[PDB]
Amino acid sequence: RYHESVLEIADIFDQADFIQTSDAVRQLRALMPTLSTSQIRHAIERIAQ
Amino acid sequence: VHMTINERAGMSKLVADNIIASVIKSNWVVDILDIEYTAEVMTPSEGYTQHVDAESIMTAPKGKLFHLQFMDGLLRPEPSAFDPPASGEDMRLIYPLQP
Amino acid sequence: YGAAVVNIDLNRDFFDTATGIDLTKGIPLVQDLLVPIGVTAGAEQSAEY
Amino acid sequence: LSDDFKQISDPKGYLTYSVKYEDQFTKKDKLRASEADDRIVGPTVNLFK
Amino acid sequence: VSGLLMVLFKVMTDNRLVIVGETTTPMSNTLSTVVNNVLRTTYHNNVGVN
Repeated sequence: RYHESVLEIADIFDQADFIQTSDAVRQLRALMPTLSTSQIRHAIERIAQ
Repeated sequence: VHMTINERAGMSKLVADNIIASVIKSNWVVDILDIEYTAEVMTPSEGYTQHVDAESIMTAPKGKLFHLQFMDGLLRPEPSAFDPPASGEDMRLIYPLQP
Repeated sequence: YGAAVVNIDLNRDFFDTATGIDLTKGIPLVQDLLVPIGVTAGAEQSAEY
Repeated sequence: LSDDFKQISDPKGYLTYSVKYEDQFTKKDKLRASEADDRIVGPTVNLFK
Repeated sequence: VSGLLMVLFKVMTDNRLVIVGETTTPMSNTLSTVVNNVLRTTYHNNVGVN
């Protein structure tokens, strides 16, 4: 009977200075395949490229 | 039968063809959730540039992006009153699951 | 007059191939970021999106 | 101080499966799946064809 | 009998010490879930049979 859902940190924190992002990026990481550390290094090296 | 296929992998070519024939001969509705695709929306006057066998849809690799095309037949003018009647029937198989 | 459809796409002129981004299929697609290691990536991977 | 260890990379077992097929039902043709799932599952489905 | 002996000898003298070989790490989305539940990040290219 639970409803799983994302909750922005901003909706529970009044200190706006320490809240840089939102639900969007987690929603983005949901698309992302589980990443090996080697694959992460490959992403970083490629973006750098 | 509204058959849903979550994982095409492992499926025999025989069972795939048989399910397709079941869709035709027995009016099965086969949702296949495992395809990722990128629709292009064609105008009626540019036709369907790309043709696709059911066989390719059934044996597409799991990670590859398919590229389906779809008509918007809204801009298709009425037939002339004296165009000969069409005894045959235009058919269709593939459809989107979501808008 | 006679415009069959007016879609809103990512501006390909902005998101150039300088940024590694094809947009021709209607979505951004980058060639070598999230990739299997030890094997060639393959064509038209959905991960590219 | 000692050459204690030979250093193989992808080690062979002391045992293996070995298979006799009945040619009358065997299809000579190699089994194939999606390229990745064949890179793993593949040698196996050929042995227990 | 002697065959068994040599088998044992070749076992007693198996001083092999495995070093990680060629090892592919597939993007997960390409694998059917039945393989994903089995796969643990990265297999050796010489998969073997099971």
